[PDB]
Amino acid sequence: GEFIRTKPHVNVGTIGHVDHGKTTLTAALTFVTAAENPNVEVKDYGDIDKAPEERARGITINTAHVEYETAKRHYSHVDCPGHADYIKNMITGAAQMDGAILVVSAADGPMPQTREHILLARQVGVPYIVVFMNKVDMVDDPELLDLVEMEVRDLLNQYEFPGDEVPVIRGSALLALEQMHRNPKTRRGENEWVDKIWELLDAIDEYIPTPVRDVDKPFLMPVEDVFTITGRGTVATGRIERGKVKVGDEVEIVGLAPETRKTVVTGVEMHRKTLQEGIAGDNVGVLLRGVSREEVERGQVLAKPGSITPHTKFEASVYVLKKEEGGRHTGFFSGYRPQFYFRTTDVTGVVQLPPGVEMVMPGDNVTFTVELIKPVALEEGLRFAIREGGRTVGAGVVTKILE
Ligand SMILES: Nc1nc2c(ncn2[C@@H]2O[C@H](COP(=O)(O)OP(=O)(O)NP(=O)(O)O)[C@@H](O)[C@H]2O)c(=O)[nH]1
Ligand SMILES: [Mg+2]
Repeated sequence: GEFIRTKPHVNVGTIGHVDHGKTTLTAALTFVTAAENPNVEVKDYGDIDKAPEERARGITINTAHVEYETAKRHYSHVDCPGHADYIKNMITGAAQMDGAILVVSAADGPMPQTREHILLARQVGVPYIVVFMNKVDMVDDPELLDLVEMEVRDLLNQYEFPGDEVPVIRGSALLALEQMHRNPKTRRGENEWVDKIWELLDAIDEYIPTPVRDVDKPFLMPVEDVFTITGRGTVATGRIERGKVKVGDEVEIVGLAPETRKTVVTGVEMHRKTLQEGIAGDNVGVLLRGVSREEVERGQVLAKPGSITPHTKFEASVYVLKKEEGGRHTGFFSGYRPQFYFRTTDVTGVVQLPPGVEMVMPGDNVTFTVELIKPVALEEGLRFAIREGGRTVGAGVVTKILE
């Protein structure tokens, strides 16, 4: 079918520690809203964690995109992995978010990736956060629930989110999900668990503002994934950052390659629905003519031809995490070669310290030069994260492009 715009569109998603309930909540959101809006397509647990490797490991590995809507807005929701081995996919998912739903297990409280996800969500531009305290069906001590809530707000404050003001809904994604299976038509007010899901939706509706979109700037879309649609071609997916794109437009594939590739857009879809035009904010699949899935990849960006120039060298202001925040135990030197994350791009870079600065310690606030091993679309003021050896080691901002 063709996508019909009738209400504002917002991109949300789920982040949080492994096993805290992100995928269960995601499925519940689709079932709950579907009872009220026939246009919503239901997605059960196994329809989201559907890949063979996910069934093999028993965890989410790939980001999943599901759609649902309330009376007020239309939502694209990205469900991310909580396992530490897949932090890379979580970052790519967060880069598509206008707001995030932080899931925390009431039974376990804040764990290492609860903190790491909050820190990373910020560095990729997530402005707002709503908390769903999950698994309360397992905690009878009210004091504990109040304690976890306090801990979570404290954590958010540590990373510059308004911890004291964020809505914190307490519920059970699983019990809400079970109820909807028993009665798919369950409406608001009928069941306790389902009502808590409605509470979350109301908070999303009202707390996360609809972003100001720039549909008049040159088209720019960070690529999050790429695949082949047999008999149709190569599709690049991602959230349009600014501008618009129409079937027939020419776009440039920028970054990660020595040279830039140009091709024509032959299709645009949002959630398998046809669009004549994709605009800033939409989460879409863009069909590209004449390129194979080995010619486009995650981390590159599609852009209006000639509007972007990929760079490799820049100066940056950086905060280096302390051991206590999951950071490094020891300092590093000039020549350190960690991974840098900008939006959906992940690239190796070489740290070059200025003379007189020969070492950087955890907890330090420094400025230094970074030289990337591959060209990528960059801009001054662009935030980024630094990871190395399975941990996030720093967060920074690009202050000046050098080349
Ligand atoms: N008791 C209880 N268990 C729950 C609840 N929500 C989820 N679970 C369970 O806890 C486990 C993890 O749930 P899941 O949704 O896959 O977690 P996730 O946060 O998406 N994990 P990952 O980080 O791999 O993506 C499952 O066994 C699931 O049934 C809940 O409200 N109550
Ligand atoms: Mg999951």
